[PDB]
Amino acid sequence: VFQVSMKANKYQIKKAVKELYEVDVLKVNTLVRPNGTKKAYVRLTADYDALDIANRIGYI
Amino acid sequence: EKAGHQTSAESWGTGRAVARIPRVGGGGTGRSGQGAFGNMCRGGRMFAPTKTWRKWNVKVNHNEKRYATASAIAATAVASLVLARGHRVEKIPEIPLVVSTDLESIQKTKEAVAALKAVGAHSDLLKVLKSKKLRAGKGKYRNRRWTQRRGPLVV
Amino acid sequence: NRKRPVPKGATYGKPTNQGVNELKYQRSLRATAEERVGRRAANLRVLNSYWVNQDSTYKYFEVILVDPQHKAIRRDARYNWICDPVHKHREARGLTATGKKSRGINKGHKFNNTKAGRRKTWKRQNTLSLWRYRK
Amino acid sequence: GKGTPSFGKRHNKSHTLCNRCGRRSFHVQKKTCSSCGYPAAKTRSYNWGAKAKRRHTTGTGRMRYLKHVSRRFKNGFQTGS
Amino acid sequence: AGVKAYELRTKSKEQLASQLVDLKKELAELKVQKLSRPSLPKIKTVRKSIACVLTVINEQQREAVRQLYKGKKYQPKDLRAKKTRALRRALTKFEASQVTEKQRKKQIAFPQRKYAIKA
Amino acid sequence: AAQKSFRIKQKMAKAKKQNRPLPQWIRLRTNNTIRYNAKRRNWRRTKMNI
RNA sequence: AAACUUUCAACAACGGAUCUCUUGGUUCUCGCAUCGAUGAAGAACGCAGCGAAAUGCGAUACGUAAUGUGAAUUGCAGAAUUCCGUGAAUCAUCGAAUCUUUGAACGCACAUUGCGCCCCUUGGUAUUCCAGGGGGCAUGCCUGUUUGAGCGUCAUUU
RNA sequence: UAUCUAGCGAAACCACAGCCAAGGGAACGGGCUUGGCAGAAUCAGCGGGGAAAGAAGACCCUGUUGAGCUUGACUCUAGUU
RNA sequence: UGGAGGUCAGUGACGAAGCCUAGACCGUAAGGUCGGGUCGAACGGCCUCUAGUGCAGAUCUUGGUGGUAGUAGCAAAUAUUCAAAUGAGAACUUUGAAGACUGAAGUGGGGAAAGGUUCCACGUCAACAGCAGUUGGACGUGGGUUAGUCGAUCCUAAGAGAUGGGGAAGCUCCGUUUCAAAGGCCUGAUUUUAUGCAGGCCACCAUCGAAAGGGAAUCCGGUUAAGAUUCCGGAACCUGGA
RNA sequence: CGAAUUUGGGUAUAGGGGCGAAAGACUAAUCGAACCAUCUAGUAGCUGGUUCCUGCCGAAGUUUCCCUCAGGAUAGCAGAA
RNA sequence: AUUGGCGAGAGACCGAUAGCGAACAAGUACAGUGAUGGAAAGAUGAAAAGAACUUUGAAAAGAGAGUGAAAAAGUACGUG
RNA sequence: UUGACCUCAAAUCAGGUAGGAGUACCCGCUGAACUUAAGCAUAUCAAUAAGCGGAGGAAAAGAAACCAACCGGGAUUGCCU
Repeated sequence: VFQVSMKANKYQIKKAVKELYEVDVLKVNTLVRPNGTKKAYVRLTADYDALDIANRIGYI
Repeated sequence: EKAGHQTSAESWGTGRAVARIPRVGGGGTGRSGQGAFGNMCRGGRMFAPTKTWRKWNVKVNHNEKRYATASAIAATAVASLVLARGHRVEKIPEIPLVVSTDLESIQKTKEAVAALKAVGAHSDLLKVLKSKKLRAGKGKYRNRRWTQRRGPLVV
Repeated sequence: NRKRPVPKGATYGKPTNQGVNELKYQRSLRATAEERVGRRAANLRVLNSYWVNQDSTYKYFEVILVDPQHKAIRRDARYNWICDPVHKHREARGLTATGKKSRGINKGHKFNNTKAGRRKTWKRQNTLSLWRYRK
Repeated sequence: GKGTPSFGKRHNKSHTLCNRCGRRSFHVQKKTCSSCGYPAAKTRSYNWGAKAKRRHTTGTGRMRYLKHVSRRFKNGFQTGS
Repeated sequence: AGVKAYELRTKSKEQLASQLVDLKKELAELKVQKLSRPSLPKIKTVRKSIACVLTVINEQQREAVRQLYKGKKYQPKDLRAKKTRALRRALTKFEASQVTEKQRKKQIAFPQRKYAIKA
Repeated sequence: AAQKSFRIKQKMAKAKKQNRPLPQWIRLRTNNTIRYNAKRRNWRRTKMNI
């Protein structure tokens, strides 16, 4: 789950997650939150573990 | 010129149990429905607003001006008039008080004070110095904060 | 003529102002011709204009204009005076020959109302001049 | 009833936000802002509306560029370091 | 206090780009920490350092373009002067000082003289 | 309405984030007379009418 | 006789008059001339470690650079020998930049964060499709360039 | 429902007020004059009075104040001929 | 009475100005002077100057406050009751038990316009819920809205509206195909040479305008405190690409 | 109460204008001419109010003219110098 | 010439119902569909030294105590 | 079989320019009525307010198709008159 630039689309979110975290993402679903910010749910492939990558980023 | 008139107030007329003064229209403010435009009204224009084309300077005949100046000079030589005006000249030998042109050529404030002391105007100096007081009203915040007496006029 | 561009007939005005038909525009057909030309070619400056033809419906004029930004005019001081900002839309402000004629800008006793400007003269002679020592 | 029962029927905005000024003054069907005159080139202004001119004028906003013009003039419109 | 522009200006394109990239990585990690930690004022100087790097890079690029256009007329509008619209439309010094040859002859022949009167 | 436009939704977000009480430390700042949020809004009390 | 009601005083009560104050007005005077297609004024949305406003600013976002000063900022908390110094600061100055979506507002639209078209690069075993990065495409008018049109018209044709 | 209680709690009105008879008086008094009289604090009703309240009478007149409408009013005017 | 010029070398933090006082004196009065309380930084006498200079009224203005008055009242929509819990406190909160009501053009389950976070979780009396409140659509802090398939987006309707042109001093008005020289897809060109070229068809005659009209395509089961035809599992479909 | 029906949304018509199966009806609680700002502090022979004390003097409701009759000018009455 | 803009100096002006509407997060809050309309709101103290602690109360708070020149200055704050 | 001229076009051709803001003052256009006339229509208000176009630090005007009638002055603009 990510806070995303409001001007970003699913293509850019996919590409940026791939280039930042060296993971392969399966699907991207975005919404605009009632506070006016973009929220992205990026589901990765079965090869990668979201908890693994979250612990790599730093938040447990 | 637009103070008290930056309003679109209209009279409500008779039949609404209120005075016929113009009232602010609209709603949801508290300013709405309130009297306007009048000298009796809060926020209304003052009665006969002050204008800048009031006569400020006053013309006096040249001859009357010179008459008054001559009378004032001649009063400077009357010993009693100076006392009545309150100028602490009780220790001066005689008036009119005439001094030498060395005073014209004097240079420093300390030596001018010494000249005044040697001649007899220092009591007038002390009167001026000790009469300094705060003004007695709203003149303090109009760049007129203090008032003091007038000392000697060195001509 | 310049027909008054308001029916509804509802002027609530006086019979002196009631007239509609025989009213005359105070600027010349030449003046409106060069104003329209200047609005079309707003990047140029109306230097002058002259009459070429007329029929019942139309009057025809030719307008001379100068480009203030062409270097052939910006140099060559014979005509660079018009490249200064004070000459923006002389046709609109009435500073051309027809404009001055319509404004009445002429010397003499016949133009006492309009020499330095009609409204300027009116303001000057309707001002109340008060000196510090009232005269 | 022309009062309360008729007030119950107002749910169709005749004005929406205007692009030029965010004032809820853009008439939807006329496609014109009742405040600034958008989409006309000239912002709407009248000499009987002095208060309105006060509300909509230079210095009521950030003056993102015009605020520094006096400083640049006072410095002579210099260039360099 | 972050990086310093005078020591950034000697760095080259590759070094500045790498510095910007690692500064961005540090800022991202710092946003992650700020999520879990109440006060993180180090993010302030990290953002400042990113701004310093970006302005040094931009100044280098603009100087390169200025050198590329040096001498030849028709410089890019963002590069040429800005003074005001009217100051740009006004006649140049040369154009304003232009006079016709008739006036040139007149000025040469009859200039305003320097005279005094005493007795 | 549910089927909003992005302009209306952005105005919604702006109003929502504005609608919060004054921070507690601005009150403690020196030469500070602001004691509470005067521009506070409730959805029942005053409508934004956009 | 009490209660109750009136009058007065003392003390205590919403009230905010009066007095004193005043970084505000309002008039007068002097000096100066500087907005914008190199995108103005205005608008919207955002940016602070902890904040939403005529605070400031623009994704380089309570700001960057340059310069001056010379040790702060401060409500709390903090990267840091930042302190005999290319150096603190919500400092001043300000000439380098950045300057989101707009707006005269300019690809076409715009109650849509809607639709194109053209170059170059990258990715998808692709000049055509899709995607990403960058740069563009308004109108009137002027001067010039190139390509044209019209038996409007000039020098060769049984 | 009213009514009594717990809680909560306005408004219209208000010169000062609040018992009558007659007199006179701006010719229909709560006050004034002469009489009748006259005892705290009050509750529920009530609609005689307060010439009760609601509104600078909308009828009428006046004003050298309007406006809507009409026409062989006065003076013009768009159109049309 | 507010300001101003002179003067009293005037009064004053050892208490100025204000304010309170059925205390005193003076003056016919306007008013002046003083005693006692309150307090906290300026103020007054005299000779003159000046004016935004004195209030009981103006259905005066703006604020504040009364009697009325603990009064009118809080009476429409059948209706509540017992116990327990929580709590300082329960007619009103929660949970059981009973009695009822809406009675499927509902007091049910969804939506449109509108609202804008009221949704959902966590904490108690300041206000609010015309009684109360431990409850709340209130307060504080947070969380929440996931789409190739549902809408918008596309189309045109009534209509709106640029351009070409013509009016108008002009802001602008008309006009929408009109008295206009009004543009776009395939192989040859696709590298000693470009998108230049006898390469072809030609002639919509801007654009905007519907979350109810027309229209490419998704269903079931499960999942959340709060989202789901959107997430997960399974199973499909449509459009565009050698 | 199956239609000259009822109604949502879109759209057109704007103030001496619109719209009206016609009531001067309706045109945002506004209609025999909407609302907003300005001209405008519109004019008012008309109503209301018009702020300290003491001292001295002290009236008129009549004449003439006036589209004059709720007003004014004029003479008279009064004050002051 | 100059009720705008920028800079500066003044006043027998006003002194928080005054002076600009606005001395304050004022063209702000709120009222209207809209054009538009448009307030109220300054003062503790030299310094928060903004009342530790004890007691009653469920709590607000009270009573003591405390700081202060004054708490007849307690944020609902200059005399009130 | 070719080369020009004239006029009129096209281009995301090369380079420019115009629009908008502000408007106290300035240059024009357009233009009322309230008001005064004790009514009112010419007049007045006023060649004003509102509306529209266009500049600058000032603008405009400006070196006589002037004023004069004198023994003649001598661009323009302002002040006193």
